[PDB]
Amino acid sequence: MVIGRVVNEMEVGVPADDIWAVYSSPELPRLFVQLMPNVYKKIDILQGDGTVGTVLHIELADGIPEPRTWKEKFIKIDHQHREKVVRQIEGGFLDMGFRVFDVIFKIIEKDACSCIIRSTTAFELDEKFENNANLITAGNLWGAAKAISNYVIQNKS
Amino acid sequence: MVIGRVVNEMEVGVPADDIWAVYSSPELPRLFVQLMPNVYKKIDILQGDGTVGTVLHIELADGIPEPRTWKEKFIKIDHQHREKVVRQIEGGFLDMGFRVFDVIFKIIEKDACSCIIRSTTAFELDEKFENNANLITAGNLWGAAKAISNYVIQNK
Repeated sequence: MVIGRVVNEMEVGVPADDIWAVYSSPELPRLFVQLMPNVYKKIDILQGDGTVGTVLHIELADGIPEPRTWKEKFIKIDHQHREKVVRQIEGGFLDMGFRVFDVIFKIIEKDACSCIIRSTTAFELDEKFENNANLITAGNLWGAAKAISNYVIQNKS
Repeated sequence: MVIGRVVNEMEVGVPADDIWAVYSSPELPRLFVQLMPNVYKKIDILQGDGTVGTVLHIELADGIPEPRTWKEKFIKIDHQHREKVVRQIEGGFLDMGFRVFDVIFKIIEKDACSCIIRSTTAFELDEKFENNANLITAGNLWGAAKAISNYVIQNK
């Protein structure tokens, strides 16, 4: 099997708690559609109150390369460590040879007034489909870090 | 800056020493061209004997996306930890907003007869070129892992 991860890190000049408050917020499914229309077309909440166990249905914008639709589940929201794990559970990359497809957001304290958004995409991929690993790029989830940090910064202004 | 890395891991049923012996070998530049001509068209040794400080000039095969040419340098060959670090020093991704562009091969012993090839591509990228992060994909260097593992396995 192909075991793989991509990671990017964004430094943000606000405290970690202020960024984690939004990444962990159950309102995030709405903010993705609201703030990133070129990425997220429609997100439905299928089950749950926004805490662990919540299931979403994702539809990406027209013309974005496949996969554009899937169901995902919030499987970890660790407030201690400011780490959120979201796992695809139906469709999406699971129909393209991936046996596991996780996205992990970790908000790292840099100092009292700045933090790092670490966005990890981690997967296990059938070797018969190894070329699909090239669909996963080091820029994955950077746009979301940019949109969420911008939302927090400008609202403080 | 964009701080970023991609990593893939291949399990291989031979001892770590046998895989590290080839990844760390100064013959590796020749094996890349010999075994993967669809990727590496030409690799010249510009300076050095294969140890730390050795500089190579890479030309990728036609049809591979830009950037196709660069110079790189072996900046670490850690035999104790089985880790090799190769840094681009001219051209390559340095012409596309990347300020640091490293490739790291680490051979991880699992048990006496099996290991993991961990191939990491790690970079720092200017945010004016932040979209160029999408040029770096999770499959990077997987083909080299296939070629070297096969070379070691079949030769045993």
